[PDB]
Amino acid sequence: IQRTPKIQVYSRHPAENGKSNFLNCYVSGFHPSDIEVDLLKNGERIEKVEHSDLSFSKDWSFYLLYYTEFTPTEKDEYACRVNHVTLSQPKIVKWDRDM
Amino acid sequence: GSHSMRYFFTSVSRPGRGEPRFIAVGYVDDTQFVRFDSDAASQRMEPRAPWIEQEGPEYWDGETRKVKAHSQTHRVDLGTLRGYYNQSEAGSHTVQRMYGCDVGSDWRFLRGYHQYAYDGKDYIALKEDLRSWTAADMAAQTTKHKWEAAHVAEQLRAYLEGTCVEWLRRYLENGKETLQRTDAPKTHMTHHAVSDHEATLRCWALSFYPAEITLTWQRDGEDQTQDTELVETRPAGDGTFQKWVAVVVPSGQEQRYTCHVQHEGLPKPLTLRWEPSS
Ligand code: NA
Repeated sequence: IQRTPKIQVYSRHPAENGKSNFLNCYVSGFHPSDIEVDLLKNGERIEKVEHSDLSFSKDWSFYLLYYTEFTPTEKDEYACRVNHVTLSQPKIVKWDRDM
Repeated sequence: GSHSMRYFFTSVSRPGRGEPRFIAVGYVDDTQFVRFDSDAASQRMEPRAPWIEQEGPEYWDGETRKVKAHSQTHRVDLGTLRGYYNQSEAGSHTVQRMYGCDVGSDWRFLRGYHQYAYDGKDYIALKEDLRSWTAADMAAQTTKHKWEAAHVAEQLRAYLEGTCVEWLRRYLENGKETLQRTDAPKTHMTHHAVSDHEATLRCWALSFYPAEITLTWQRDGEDQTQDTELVETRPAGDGTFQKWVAVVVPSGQEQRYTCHVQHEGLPKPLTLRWEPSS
């Protein structure tokens, strides 16, 4: 039983350039529980990132929220980078404010 | 409405060195209110909601003793199941446990549950009668015979129908200002061209509580599933939840499509339509 993570990267509030907000990376559906999650700004790892306490769903798969404050701009790229035993290479999902 | 109290426990063995990693969380409905983490400095059950901080030191002492006892049970089980399954001492394995109770709108007991998993699969679970056990395989059958001999289901039933529901009602009263408040979805629709003659319509539900919600698309008032996409409900990070649904439509035909939102905080279901200005 190895299940690969599903990833959603999004903001806590509807995003406006220049107004502070919170960047979220929600990882769910995975097993076993060890997982590496980074939030990236312009390809580089953000360093004060916090996360929720591990919990799990009906089918026993795990989920976690990773989050940090950020200020969206026209210029900066944000993304979530996930590695797990089920993945060959780390998976990078770019933040899109429409999703 | 109806309410629930649930505790979740995860233990992960560390064959290389030391004791398993153990994490425990308690919820009322979709609100986390206590946690324990074996890697944290305090080694105590800790509050995670304002209304539980009311409880006195005898509460926090008792809960810390019980959660550490749970952690030792998991440690022992990890060793026992490794033997049942003839597994190496070199690998890491996981045990998970969840239990809790539901009450109806009258706050009376509706159902209880107590379930256990090994390496992410069903192992043993109390049946809905709270008297007997579902064992998934012959290893769990061995555990079932031990728990029948030791009256385990009787003690769990007493807790689930008694203590569990009594303290749930206590928490619902003390935390009334949030736990009994419903937050209806704040809804809006966005429009994203995908070509000069098709567009995505995306229906958003934001900042709602509890997490249960239904979002559905209709075209000329019939259900629509073709060319739709629905993301899993996700936490906002401030205690509320988010969801969206989307459909691809021919440009110029947006008024045919309606998004319908059902949630406990809405007296009547909501209907949204694209407003031809953005
Ligand atoms: Na350890």
